[PDB]
Amino acid sequence: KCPLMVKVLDAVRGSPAINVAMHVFRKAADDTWEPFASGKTSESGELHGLTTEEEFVEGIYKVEIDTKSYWKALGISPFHEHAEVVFTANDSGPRRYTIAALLSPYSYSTTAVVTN
Amino acid sequence: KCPLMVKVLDAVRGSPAINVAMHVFRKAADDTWEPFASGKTSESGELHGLTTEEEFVEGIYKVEIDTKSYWKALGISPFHEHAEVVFTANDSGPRRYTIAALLSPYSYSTTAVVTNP
Amino acid sequence: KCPLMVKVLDAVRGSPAINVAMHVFRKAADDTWEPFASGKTSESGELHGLTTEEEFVEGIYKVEIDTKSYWKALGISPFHEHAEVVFTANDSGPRRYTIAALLSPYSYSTTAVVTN
Amino acid sequence: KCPLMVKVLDAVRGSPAINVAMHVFRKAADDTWEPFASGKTSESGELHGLTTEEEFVEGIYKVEIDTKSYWKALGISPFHEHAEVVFTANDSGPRRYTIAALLSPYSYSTTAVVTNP
Ligand SMILES: O=C(O[C@@H]1Cc2c(O)cc(O)cc2O[C@@H]1c1cc(O)c(O)c(O)c1)c1cc(O)c(O)c(O)c1
Ligand SMILES: O=C(O[C@@H]1Cc2c(O)cc(O)cc2O[C@@H]1c1cc(O)c(O)c(O)c1)c1cc(O)c(O)c(O)c1
Ligand SMILES: O=C(O[C@@H]1Cc2c(O)cc(O)cc2O[C@@H]1c1cc(O)c(O)c(O)c1)c1cc(O)c(O)c(O)c1
Ligand SMILES: O=C(O[C@@H]1Cc2c(O)cc(O)cc2O[C@@H]1c1cc(O)c(O)c(O)c1)c1cc(O)c(O)c(O)c1
Ligand SMILES: O=C(O[C@@H]1Cc2c(O)cc(O)cc2O[C@@H]1c1cc(O)c(O)c(O)c1)c1cc(O)c(O)c(O)c1
Ligand SMILES: O=C(O[C@@H]1Cc2c(O)cc(O)cc2O[C@@H]1c1cc(O)c(O)c(O)c1)c1cc(O)c(O)c(O)c1
Repeated sequence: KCPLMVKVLDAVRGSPAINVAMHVFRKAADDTWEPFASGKTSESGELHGLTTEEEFVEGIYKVEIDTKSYWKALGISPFHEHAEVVFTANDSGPRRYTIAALLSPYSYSTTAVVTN
Repeated sequence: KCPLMVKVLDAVRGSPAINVAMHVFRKAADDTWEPFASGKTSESGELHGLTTEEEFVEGIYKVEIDTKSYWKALGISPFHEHAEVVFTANDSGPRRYTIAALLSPYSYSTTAVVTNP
Repeated sequence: KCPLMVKVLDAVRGSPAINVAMHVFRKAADDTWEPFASGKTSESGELHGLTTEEEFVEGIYKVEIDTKSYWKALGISPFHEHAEVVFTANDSGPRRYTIAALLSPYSYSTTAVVTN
Repeated sequence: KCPLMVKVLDAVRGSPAINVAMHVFRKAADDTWEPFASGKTSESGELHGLTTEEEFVEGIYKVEIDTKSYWKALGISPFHEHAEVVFTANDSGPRRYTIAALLSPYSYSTTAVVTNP
């Protein structure tokens, strides 16, 4: 019953991206970003436990993934400072979100799988 | 001659993404995002002439593509509010940057092609 | 202990792609493709049980995914006849392979996560 | 004037993919793949002049990009043998096709942009 999960893959090595830091924010009434949650990806390239179904209310959310530090650790100079995923959550009721990020040094793709 | 251009494709239609609004910011000394340029893509899904070789100094830049408005205009309710590409530019000297975005309602990818003038 | 798994996602709807047919082949001595396994994706957009670690020997493999029939079922005329993933398997010993395909009507991406 | 072109980008380097070999086939009446055209990408990662508006009749075509040789030449051992794009062309009348491929060692994406002459 985890409603927000993030999965990061490394397209160069073909493996999960481990130890990728990410920060999750929610848009405040004053249109600024308020810190919500944070963590680092597991050995499976995943991050769970960001929030509970109860705390995860309708809102605009941002997931910032520190892709630059990941590549620098591997000795590669990347293009992006980080990867941002910005989205409206739960506007039609509660959903479970899996955000996937696929990383290359000069390119990334992000996809959402949203289920009921 | 143009140091920063953006190309946007539509993965649903198999076509350039037309009339996609974009905003560019540059990070100021104070750590805030200062507006830097804007525009919309043409019939070829491209936006050129955002800045000049002389004005586009070293800095951290953000290109914000209003993908949500793009999809809504087509009657589609997509996942993302927008697509944002944040990068340091010109730190090892001047380069030409092409930012390419490929859009689907629930997914997008972005790639940079960076070449030495 | 499943060594070859395929996961298909729909980038338009943001959901697993369910009931996508796929066929798996291995390159024969006579450089032709020999049928190996087949199936359709589950409600989770996944296909397992294609092979066992014992039967999955070093070889060149092809996974053909019938993306065209999937889109036609949804009333969309797609570009590709199907998506092909062609790769050498197990050349350095046994690995577990997860092949992911992300589908849009005029674009697809494929990624491999290979673990030990 | 050119009805079929291919653009290949390198997602590791942030650059066009140069000297990528490609082979195109067309499905024959007998269900076999008959060789149709070939070439390599230029310095701009593009391959043009594969066929002519007149020769590129309705059919099922396959573009096979030798991504494995590309990566090996760079010292990298990638996952795929090649990238293959199989599609029906010109079934609703003549169109112009651009096949775009974005390459990483363990991932690639391919997109078609199809426009009406
Ligand atoms: O400490 C804030 O962020 C932390 C530092 C930081 C940064 O330096 C640059 C950046 O790209 C992201 C970033 O995330 C950090 C962060 C820390 C957390 O503990 C956290 O829960 C989070 O969501 C994120 C913060 C505080 C704020 O009060 C605030 O309004 C805000 O927008 C942000
Ligand atoms: O009508 C457009 O597509 C069709 C309607 C549609 C939709 O309502 C919601 C959605 O999730 C997907 C979607 O795909 C439809 C579609 C139908 C086709 O026959 C087709 O070949 C195709 O590429 C696609 C269209 C036009 C456009 O001009 C456009 O840019 C675009 O992205 C899409
Ligand atoms: O956003 C600012 O203006 C516009 C409104 C707007 C918005 O409502 C939401 C959003 O996602 C983006 C956004 O971009 C707009 C914008 C317009 C421009 O003409 C422009 O050059 C630009 O950089 C951007 C802005 C930002 C700022 O950070 C700022 O300090 C300021 O004075 C102004
Ligand atoms: O029956 C063969 O394939 C089946 C029909 C078929 C097709 O018509 C077009 C196409 O794109 C793919 C395709 O896969 C089918 C198939 C069926 C299976 O049961 C299977 O295990 C498999 O791998 C795949 C076959 C037999 C052969 O003897 C053979 O050499 C071969 O290459 C293929
Ligand atoms: O040396 C090239 O990259 C570096 C070496 C390398 C490798 O040995 C294996 C691998 O898995 C990835 C890889 O990334 C390296 C890399 C280093 C950088 O500093 C960098 O900015 C970058 O984009 C990347 C190179 C040159 C190229 O000309 C090229 O086309 C290419 O794709 C790559
Ligand atoms: O592959 C044929 O020639 C070349 C060798 C070759 C290969 O070893 C492996 C592979 O992945 C692709 C491949 O393409 C080659 C090829 C060369 C060309 O000049 C060409 O126009 C073409 O379509 C293709 C071929 C295929 C056939 O199906 C065929 O009937 C034939 O007579 C010949």
